[PDB]
Amino acid sequence: SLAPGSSRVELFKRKNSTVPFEESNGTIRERVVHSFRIPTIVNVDGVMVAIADARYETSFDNSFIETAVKYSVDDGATWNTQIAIKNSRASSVSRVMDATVIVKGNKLYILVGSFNKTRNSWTQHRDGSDWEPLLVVGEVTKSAANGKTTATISWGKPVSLKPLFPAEFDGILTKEFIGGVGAAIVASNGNLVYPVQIADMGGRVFTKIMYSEDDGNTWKFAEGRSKFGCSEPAVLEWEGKLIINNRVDGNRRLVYESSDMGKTWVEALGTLSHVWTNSPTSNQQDCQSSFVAVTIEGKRVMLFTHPLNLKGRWMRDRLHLWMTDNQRIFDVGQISIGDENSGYSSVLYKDDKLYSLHEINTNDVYSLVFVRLIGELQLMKSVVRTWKEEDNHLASICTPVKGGCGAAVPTAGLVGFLSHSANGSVWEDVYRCVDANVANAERVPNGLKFNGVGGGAVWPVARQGQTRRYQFANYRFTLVATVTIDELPKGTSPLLGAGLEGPGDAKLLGLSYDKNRQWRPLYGAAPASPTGSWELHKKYHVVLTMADRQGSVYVDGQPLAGSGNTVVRGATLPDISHFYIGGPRSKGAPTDSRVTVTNVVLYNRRLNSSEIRTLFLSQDMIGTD
Ligand SMILES: *[C@]1(C(=O)O)O[C@@H]([C@H](O)[C@H](O)CO)[C@H](NC(C)=O)[C@@H](O)[C@H]1F
Repeated sequence: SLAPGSSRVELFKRKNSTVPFEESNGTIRERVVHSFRIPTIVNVDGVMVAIADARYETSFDNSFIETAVKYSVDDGATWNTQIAIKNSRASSVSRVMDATVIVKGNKLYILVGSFNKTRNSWTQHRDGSDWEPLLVVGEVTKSAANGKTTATISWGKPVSLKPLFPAEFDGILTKEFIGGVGAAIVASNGNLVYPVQIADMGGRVFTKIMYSEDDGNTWKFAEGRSKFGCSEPAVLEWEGKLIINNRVDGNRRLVYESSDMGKTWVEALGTLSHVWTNSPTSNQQDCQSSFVAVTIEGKRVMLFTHPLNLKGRWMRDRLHLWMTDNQRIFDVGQISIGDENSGYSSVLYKDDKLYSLHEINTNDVYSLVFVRLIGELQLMKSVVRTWKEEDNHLASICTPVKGGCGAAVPTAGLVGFLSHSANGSVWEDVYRCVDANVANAERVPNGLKFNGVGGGAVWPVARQGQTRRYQFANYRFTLVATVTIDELPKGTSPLLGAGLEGPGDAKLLGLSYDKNRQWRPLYGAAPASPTGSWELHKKYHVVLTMADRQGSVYVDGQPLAGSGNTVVRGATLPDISHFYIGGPRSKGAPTDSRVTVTNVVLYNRRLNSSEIRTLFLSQDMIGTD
């Protein structure tokens, strides 16, 4: 739960917080609001701006709603309250909802869906006639009298973008669109970039980019899109690419990349796609997430929020915050309290302080809490320092060909590292994200010596459970280790590799050794024929690479026979259960591989010839012992 040091308040209080509702005649009355939903909090020029649905009468989507704002110039000491956007007043369920926000300069751009009288769900409408996509510009103005700083925000007249909306995309006939919800972006080229969600006539849902090159005068829909079934997209920019992180009801969350401003989308199979999901079993309603790029401790990272939803459906208990540098993925922790139902969420890093505005739900009455994430930021900084330190350390090792070293120890795409630190049953990731689980082992410099049944370590992949941070390995990986065989096996015994989920004891790619002192590389389901020669007690360098559905095993820098073969046949992504180190098993054959393994490194890409050599030549230099 919310860390020690951290605190929150109910900033938008259900059945309590009033908003200045304007009547038809133009008189203002403070009007109490049943539920506050769909939060975004942003910084505009030193001013915090918090945007929400004011669901006046009920929490239900197709009800009477207007866009509320609270803003502060003293970082949440005090707030002023507004309705930024009024609904049409056509009926008892007229609504403006699902605010998607862009900050450029002292301006906010708010995109909402406006509906007049439908009582059913937007994806289910018969046509788009009840609907309008509305753009509203706010301008923030500051000024100080008598020391004290004040601000005002003036909201312009909404503009419908309906006329900009094509009737068709690649033959698909369009119905409606809304923003993806939450904080969107100004790209590095100044483009206003909205991720949008689109419903076709059929009610299918897919996502796209809608962008403006001209501070919002005109708008273009880029050519690429998601698979059907993606909603409420969140976008950030990272190393010259848009990254679009999608809601997927009833399956795992799809993440795409585009480096041509949305024209071409490529699924992020090698980093973030299918890592996050809706529930432990992946078959539940999903939920909106915030997805924001920030710079912490001099390092650019992405921040991502989503409930675990252990309760299922819409309950959305146990809101977590993850932080990723697109290689490692760290769970900062649960930011909601206890088993409370949370929901939609927003996150903001401002003046070196970290905040969330998110939903809490009891009996489907919703407030929005404003959270000072004090302990979380402290942990985040520690983790970032660890990442920069070990990367700087590794990259600063002089490798054998001394200004006149070999190529640097590869660090780009280094996800994880198991070295000196270990206790009883845990082998610690140096990068502090995913540890290995250990049995029948004894500590040695930079690793472990296994003896007894199931002696070995399990570095979980699918076995991470819900959030699958090593999902990338199903698409590509390099696994590296330094090994000694300590005792001859009776026949054939395992050493290193990737196991597959499911019946049998199938492996994607692996290495075993046998009684005749030969190696037995395993390329998918192919027979694990012997090759080469080793001797007991001698240190070998082992590298496994898999990319483009092909695998290669290297010993002391050199590929073993069969290397380059196809390890996965078919278009279906492998499902790797774990990496095994030694012969771990909690069942089956009582494997007892007598090996010692140290310095196990995992990369989210197939390393090149020179990188492999460099690792082999630097074996002795990279340990944390
Ligand atoms: C979120 C929510 O799930 O709690 O759902 C949205 C949609 O119902 C959902 O994505 C189905 O298409 C709501 N909006 C609308 C316009 O229906 C969000 O406001 C929110 F309700």
